[PDB]
Amino acid sequence: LLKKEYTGITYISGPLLFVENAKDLAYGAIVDIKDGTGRVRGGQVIEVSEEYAVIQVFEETTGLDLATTSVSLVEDVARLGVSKEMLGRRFNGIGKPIDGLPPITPEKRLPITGLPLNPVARRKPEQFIQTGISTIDVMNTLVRGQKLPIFSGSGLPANEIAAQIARQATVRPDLSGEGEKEEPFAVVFAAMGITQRELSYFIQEFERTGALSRSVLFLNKADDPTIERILTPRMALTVAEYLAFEHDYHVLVILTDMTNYCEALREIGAAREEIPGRRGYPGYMYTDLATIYERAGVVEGKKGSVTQIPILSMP
Amino acid sequence: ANEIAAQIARQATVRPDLSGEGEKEEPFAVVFAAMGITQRELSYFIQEFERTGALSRSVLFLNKADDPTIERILTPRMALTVAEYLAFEHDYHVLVILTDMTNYCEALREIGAAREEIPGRRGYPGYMYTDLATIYERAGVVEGKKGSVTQIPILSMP
Amino acid sequence: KKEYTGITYISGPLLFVENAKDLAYGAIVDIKDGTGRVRGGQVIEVSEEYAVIQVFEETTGLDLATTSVSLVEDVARLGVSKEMLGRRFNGIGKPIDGLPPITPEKRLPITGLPLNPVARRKPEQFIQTGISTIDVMNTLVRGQKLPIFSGSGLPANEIAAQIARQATVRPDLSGEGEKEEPFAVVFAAMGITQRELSYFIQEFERTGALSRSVLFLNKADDPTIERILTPRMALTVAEYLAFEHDYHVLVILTDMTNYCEALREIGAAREEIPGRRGYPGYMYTDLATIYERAGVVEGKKGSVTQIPILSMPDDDRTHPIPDLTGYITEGQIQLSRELHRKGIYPPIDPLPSLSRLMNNGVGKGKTREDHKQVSDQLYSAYANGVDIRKLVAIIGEDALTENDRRYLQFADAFERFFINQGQQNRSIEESLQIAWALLSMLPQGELKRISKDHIGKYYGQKLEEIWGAP
Amino acid sequence: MIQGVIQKIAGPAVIAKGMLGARMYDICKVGEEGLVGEIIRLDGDTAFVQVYEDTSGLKVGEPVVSTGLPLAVELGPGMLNGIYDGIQRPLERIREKTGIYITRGVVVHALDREKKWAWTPMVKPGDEVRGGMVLGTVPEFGFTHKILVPPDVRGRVKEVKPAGEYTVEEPVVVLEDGTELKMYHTWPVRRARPVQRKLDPNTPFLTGMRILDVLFPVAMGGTAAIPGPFGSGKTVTQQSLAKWSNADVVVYVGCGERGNEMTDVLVEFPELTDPKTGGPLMHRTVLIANTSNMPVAAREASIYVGVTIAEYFRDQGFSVALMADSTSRWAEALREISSRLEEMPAEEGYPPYLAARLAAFYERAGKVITLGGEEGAVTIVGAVSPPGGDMSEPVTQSTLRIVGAFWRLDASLAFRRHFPAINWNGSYSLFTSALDPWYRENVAEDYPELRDAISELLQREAGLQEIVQLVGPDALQDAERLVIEVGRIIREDFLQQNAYHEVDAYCSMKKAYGIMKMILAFYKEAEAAIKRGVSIDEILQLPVLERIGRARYVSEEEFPAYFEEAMKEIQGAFKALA
Amino acid sequence: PVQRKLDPNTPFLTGMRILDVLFPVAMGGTAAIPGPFGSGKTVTQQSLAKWSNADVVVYVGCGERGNEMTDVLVEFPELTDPKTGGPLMHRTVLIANTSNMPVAAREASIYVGVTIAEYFRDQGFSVALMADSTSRWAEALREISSRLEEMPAEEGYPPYLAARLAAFYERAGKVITLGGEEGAVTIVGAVSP
Amino acid sequence: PVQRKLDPNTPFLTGMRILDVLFPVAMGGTAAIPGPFGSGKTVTQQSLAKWSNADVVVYVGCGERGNEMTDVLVEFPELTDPKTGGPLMHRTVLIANTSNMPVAAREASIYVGVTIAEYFRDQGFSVALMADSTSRWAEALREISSRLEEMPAEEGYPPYLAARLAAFYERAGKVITLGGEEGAVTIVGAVSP
Amino acid sequence: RRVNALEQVVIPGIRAQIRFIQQVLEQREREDTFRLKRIKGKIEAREAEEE
Ligand SMILES: Nc1ncnc2c1ncn2[C@@H]1O[C@H](COP(=O)(O)OP(=O)(O)O)[C@@H](O)[C@H]1O
Ligand SMILES: Nc1ncnc2c1ncn2[C@@H]1O[C@H](COP(=O)(O)OP(=O)(O)O)[C@@H](O)[C@H]1O
Ligand SMILES: Nc1ncnc2c1ncn2[C@@H]1O[C@H](COP(=O)(O)OP(=O)(O)O)[C@@H](O)[C@H]1O
Ligand SMILES: [Mg+2]
Ligand SMILES: [Mg+2]
Ligand SMILES: [Mg+2]
Repeated sequence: LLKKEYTGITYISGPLLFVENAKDLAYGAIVDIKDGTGRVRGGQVIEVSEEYAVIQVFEETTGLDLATTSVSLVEDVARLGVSKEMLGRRFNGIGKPIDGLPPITPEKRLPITGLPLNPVARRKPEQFIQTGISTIDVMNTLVRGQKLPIFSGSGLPANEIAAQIARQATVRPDLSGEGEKEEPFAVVFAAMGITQRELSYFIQEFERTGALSRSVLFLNKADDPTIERILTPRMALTVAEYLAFEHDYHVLVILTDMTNYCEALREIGAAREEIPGRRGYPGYMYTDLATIYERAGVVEGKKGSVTQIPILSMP
Repeated sequence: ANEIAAQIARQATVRPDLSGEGEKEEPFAVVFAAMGITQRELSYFIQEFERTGALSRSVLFLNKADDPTIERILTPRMALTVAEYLAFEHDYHVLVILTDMTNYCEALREIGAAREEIPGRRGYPGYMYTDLATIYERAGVVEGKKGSVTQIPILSMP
Repeated sequence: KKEYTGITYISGPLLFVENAKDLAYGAIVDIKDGTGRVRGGQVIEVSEEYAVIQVFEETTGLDLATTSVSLVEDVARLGVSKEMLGRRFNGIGKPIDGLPPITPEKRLPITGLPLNPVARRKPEQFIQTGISTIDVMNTLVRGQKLPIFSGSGLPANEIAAQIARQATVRPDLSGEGEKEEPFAVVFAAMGITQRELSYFIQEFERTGALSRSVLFLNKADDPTIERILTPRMALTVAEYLAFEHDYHVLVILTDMTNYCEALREIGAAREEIPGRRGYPGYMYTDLATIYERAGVVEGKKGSVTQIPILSMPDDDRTHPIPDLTGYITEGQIQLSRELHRKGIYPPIDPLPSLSRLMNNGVGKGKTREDHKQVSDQLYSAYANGVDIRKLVAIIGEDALTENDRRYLQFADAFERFFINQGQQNRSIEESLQIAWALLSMLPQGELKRISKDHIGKYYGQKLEEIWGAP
Repeated sequence: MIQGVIQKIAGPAVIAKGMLGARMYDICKVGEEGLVGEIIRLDGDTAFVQVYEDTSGLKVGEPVVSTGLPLAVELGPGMLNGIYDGIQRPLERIREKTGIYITRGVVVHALDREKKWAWTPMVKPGDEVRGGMVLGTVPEFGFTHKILVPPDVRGRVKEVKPAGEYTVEEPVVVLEDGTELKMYHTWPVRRARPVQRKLDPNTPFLTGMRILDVLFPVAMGGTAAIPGPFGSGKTVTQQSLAKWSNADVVVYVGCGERGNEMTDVLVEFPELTDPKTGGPLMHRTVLIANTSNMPVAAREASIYVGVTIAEYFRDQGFSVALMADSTSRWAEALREISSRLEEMPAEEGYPPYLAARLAAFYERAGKVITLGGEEGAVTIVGAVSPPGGDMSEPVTQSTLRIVGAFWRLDASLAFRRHFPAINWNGSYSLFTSALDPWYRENVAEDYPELRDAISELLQREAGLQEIVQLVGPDALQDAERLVIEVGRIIREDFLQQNAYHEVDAYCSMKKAYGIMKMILAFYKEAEAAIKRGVSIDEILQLPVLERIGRARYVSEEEFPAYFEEAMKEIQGAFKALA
Repeated sequence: PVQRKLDPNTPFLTGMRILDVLFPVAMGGTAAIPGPFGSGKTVTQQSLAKWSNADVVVYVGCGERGNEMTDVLVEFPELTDPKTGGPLMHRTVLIANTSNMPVAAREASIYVGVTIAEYFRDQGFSVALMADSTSRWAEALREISSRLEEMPAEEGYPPYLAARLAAFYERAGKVITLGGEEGAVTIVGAVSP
Repeated sequence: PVQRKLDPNTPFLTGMRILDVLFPVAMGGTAAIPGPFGSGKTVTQQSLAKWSNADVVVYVGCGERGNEMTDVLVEFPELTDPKTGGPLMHRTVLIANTSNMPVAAREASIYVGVTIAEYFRDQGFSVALMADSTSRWAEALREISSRLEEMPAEEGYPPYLAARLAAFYERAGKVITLGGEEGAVTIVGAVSP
Repeated sequence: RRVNALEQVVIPGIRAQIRFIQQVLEQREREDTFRLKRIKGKIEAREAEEE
């Protein structure tokens, strides 16, 4: 397929840049920005019009100039190439491998924003999960298809609790007489704004348990670009949905410290001069958070399930 | 508040015997201005005025809750124009009741925000003091004339 | 010489003039109208098509047909000389005492260059202000920035006048006696009214303190840009004197709250978005450019010392003007309203006041060797007596021990004699004598913070020296 | 290069036309005086440049020249024993040519261009060089400065200069491509230097301070925050870390402090002595000095320059300690810069990206394997100053989220003249679990359990405070008076240190282990005597209390004899008791 | 349109003791149930749907979870209508617009629900209307006004929010229909501050 | 213009114990009396107009009720001047600009009042000037500033408000007139926060 | 009893009220900043209607 470039840059200020004659850029498309030194940046179209098109850059705009910069189209919708071989791999939130191994061969390319589940196609979650904790299993019991976050403080050990729940989780089919087999279990771990001292703990715990052979890890570090923190949970949820609803896996998704996600969203929103909300946060957080949490559940006629355990620290 | 206003309108009278005049007075004429009123309160007011027999002396200006909002700008002005005309041209004693000035203030804030006016506190336009003053200060008594205007506005504190 | 007549817009304090690209940014201009009256102005923006001028005074008589603009000077400059001692100025360099204008030795920009941090040296000598609560417990060191925090009705102006009247250096206490050193006081009054202006004029001339002082006085009805320019001119004169004639100068700034509000309206008039609580976002840097012009320099015998004065808006110490001042200054002296209402003058409360460079200007070789321990003991004993006084109101006087009653009487006598000095001019020796007389009311051995060597030398004197004449 | 002319002047903001081709965030020289600034916005043929210094006197039409590079530092020989501002201007050389004032538009070089250095080549023609390898060595004070190829340069060596005297400007190695490598190179301050791999923390950063690196230790390559109020010791502890730590090179950063406080640091520091060799402490330290009246851009960029220099010294195989004084004053400059750019505030006036910048600054620390195949580390200690002691301000939460240690100071212990004044109840450390495989191999096998026993003894004293604040201290039972007295002994003889003493200023791990063993040997025997049944006052009078107290001031080389003597003495004294 | 509006004089039996005894609501009245998260607003509105004595129940889920609609779709076909013995789902109309559905459709669902409730009123039935949340409708209005670059009044909401809310609640009441019959509509709206 | 300003050394007697004893004001001094609605600002100012020892009283009704001016017009001709014995209204000048009058005339009333008060100063009298509300002047300035589309201050006021307030208050004081006589003007201004 | 009552009840409520009032005032200031930005944008847009 051919490629098309645009060189009519007219205005650069902060995270935004304007392209003059780009009338054939679709709304929400992914663009590829190249400067005079050959370094390549990414960006997304946030507004398109006859006079110009507005593109925000995924990282800083140092080194760009109006004389040599060019913008190239990549795809009309942000997509992720998924495969059944992603189990046991590690990725940096934007989708590139960071384990040193060769990249994967995608079976399909799915949109990362997803689609809403039809309420008719859903079914009731009814399968009880035994976690091994009395205060949970008796008084706050967890069901396959539930989204049950953990509200934590600063110095409290929420991560140890999450790891213990991941280790000890079982479904107990004998109480309902549902056979003996296990429909395969999987763990999708996404970390946004995590530090090395903490990430090493999860890595060592997964290695000691031996659960790394059936897990997919998306890692976004504190020095990574701020936009890549926004995209991190969406790709993890896309992979989890693909596995659960096309290969009948019972996946368990752990999102760590969504407070970092909310502060990143506040940064991105305040970078575009918008009307703020209750404490400077954007006024549209409810929809943005609903587009992440609502992707879990169970579907009629299918064996797979998605279970979410987000973690957030209360300020 | 509506029950108290209705009771006041029902029971109000002067006492010429205490002042030594010895005159027997005539009942107040009532001008009733409703702004964004609901059916639950409008029906109560109508039934109260029917039971007390004061409809034959009353002029009613009704702007219901499902009516367009911007009409609330005009209603107090016409109600007070009628009250002033009656009191200072035909020597009536006029009692004016305005149901809810909060709805009037919201209707004014809508226009003020549509015109990008400089706001005061809590987003209300800066000229709301003058606009409220052009309504309230139309009451009082006039030298050399028998009539009078009395106002009992009602408003809800948020 | 050259006049620009292309005026195209007048509204409030601003006017636009076309084809004026020859005017430098920040220059001073004269605005002339058809009646012959001449007004001042400052250029605030220069462009290819037009320039923007902020006008002093008012713009009543102006019109687009006959107004003309002429250049005065590209950079605001002040003529400095040693003749300025004994003169008064209106805040922009114009005399108001009726004497002929001075002849300048030099003309210097009013905005000053920063001091090189490798050129400074540590402050090590004190200034005798004549007030016991400042000299003894919160000593002012040559090169320190020690602001005074006051309220609304508190007498800050009287304290400022007393300090300017009584300030002196003590070379006899330093080393073997050293030598005489010149001293001067620079007074800047900003946003004062007519009553305070008359008070200052009478106070400085009724006692002969004018012969060693320079006064910059700015009224409340004067233009605000003059209020902006006043402290920079005061500091320019102070720096010139100190670092070109080896004077020891003392700068008093009468009210920095007026300066901060004036900066606020100036920023608002230039379409700038404010920061915290409506104040400009660059207020910290602007205040730092004023305070950090004081200090002492290696290789130089002169020094500059500052005593800023400000009034807390609603007694809120978290307000931005008191908040940012504490981040640049080296302590504070806080006046108390309760002491003022009890009739005590000056109402200096020793508990929240603090001097951070005190330890460098006390000790043997200067003042007296028992200064620091005496100050610490007085602070602790007063802190005890204050809460004993509140405990008395509930539990009664008879329920106390003997030591608590002695602490209560010590607090009463302290507030009666040490703080309430009135208009007296006390030397450091007299203040230390009174301090040791007050400590003698406490029994020996309870003076924990003082060594036995000084206790065996100074303890025991009775209060009769000041008790016989409070 | 791109050259233009001024079109509009309005405060610090300048609009220059004819600048087509200039890049964003480049450093430009504005006007005939040469004022520096940054390009913040591009629009057609015009560029918006924000000038650092005072702009009064500028005129329309003066030239604007773009250097074509962002904010960067010169890295090479000659940085040790130097004093710099926030943008790496040598203040000492500025003083020589200007006087007591800093005139605007002065031009100086960070590295001296005329000093001769002793070159010694290591590579030979025909060798292939990649980023990070060593080209040669140059002696500098007590160290040997390794000359590194820039990280972005690779090629094959064509010609090498022989050994001799050269300046930093003369090329020493020229590649086959034609690129000439000098003794120095430049690197942007806001971009992290690359490494091969980051290692785990497994070695302690020995501070020499008993409470700090016994109760709340920090590993090598870790991070720590030390908040406190005035008179709380913040400064003495920092300079004590500079004096006594095992770090090779110390970097001191002062962001917008008071002038008279920078005066103390600049005057006192040359007078200190390095305990390793007896030479000046200045021979291994670099200071960045900024006062409140310097331009806000330098104050904001002060810490990035320091961390870049620390990373450069880490890349040579050294161990570097970085001390950032009062990061709150850096946050104030960040707030001012954001206000001048008309950005939306969040929380207490701060820009919404404060936490991102703080995370990006603290994440540069750690122990790594350098590109040259050698290990190195950077340790960051950052001082915080809350406005009123409330740790609920945004900066303190933003710091608490990422640091591995938290040394909370308190002025209440300074009022009692107990130093170091560290609140041991509010402090914490996260490096204890990964450090004990080093402790029980290089200190003693019983060290961790002894430390937990000492911590338990400290905790039990704190649980009896609501007894003593109601009932008089002397009325308590024997079993409680004993733990109160042992808590006082811990507070006065172990958790207290004198930095001005000849031998007490620095304490080793063997000495501290001996003291802790001594105290526990006292405590166990006193407890056993308590069930034996004796007068408690006699225990509080026994001469072994002097052996407890005087163990601090014994020298390092003669400690073990004293320890053995006290070990036999406590047993002999408690056997002599009835 | 209607002929007349009448004063309500008969209770709306909800099946809960505290609501039916202490704070009753009439057959043509309106009620609001504000509360924090996890307080009981949805369980109270589904219990009203299950146990009330209305003839037709219209449920409007403006911007809420998708599992609750599945619960309603599954449980209701098996329950029994209290006053006619048939399945409970035969008298229920569901309008569902979940939280991850398009935002601008939240405004339309409220109007669609109230229009259907008004239509069943004209046939002489007694209709009960439940709105799961009006704060989501307010958020949709806020988002649209933000796109229009209008000046917000308070908290970011458009200044005409109160007029819309008053116009929605005013459609309730007991009326005499154009056909001469008698019908009534009750509106119960949940608020999520 | 005048010849010379003089220091204040003579009290302005008001007739109220707390103001005369605890918080005195001199003959050429200035004072401010702020407070919420219903605290007593107008009654205090009218008592000062009745009982003070000033030779001439000038009253400025800037943007307040008309009944307050009617009370002064009706009751003052019946009272007695304390220091002359004639009718009280013979020494009083009233400037009236009520709330429903045009907005732009509020500033003009203040300036007219202060100019008349200075004119009576030049004849050797001691004049007391009462401003009923200086906040309405600021509100009028804000209303005009809205129509000018200029940049506002902290609460929408124009930035030059403090300069106007300072220029109004500094017109008071005890002076030596151009004819050599002595006069004084004292200003008491109310604030309505 | 009074000491315990004050320490465990009276102070935290006052602290919570202070923390609530501070947030309300900060939100109002932020809204004011947004409005000032919009009016400055309109002012700059006005001058370009006919150059
Ligand atoms: N190890 C120590 N030995 C003796 N004194 C100490 C010690 N540590 C801190 N101090 C005291 O703490 C005080 C605080 O000094 P410094 O750290 O320089 O200023 P600040 O803490 O106010 O920034 C000093 O007066 C010093 O005497
Ligand atoms: N009447 C009730 N009886 C028992 N549990 C209830 C009742 N009302 C509410 N709950 C509990 O409240 C929880 C959720 O309340 P919900 O209706 O979701 O409130 P909201 O919709 O405001 O979040 C349910 O898990 C349920 O157990
Ligand atoms: N000195 C006083 N003696 C008696 N009543 C007073 C006094 N001062 C005020 N009041 C009462 O307080 C009310 C305050 O009204 P007013 O002063 O007219 O309004 P405002 O103070 O809001 O302008 C008056 O109705 C009056 O009855
Ligand atoms: Mg310090
Ligand atoms: Mg719900
Ligand atoms: Mg009044």
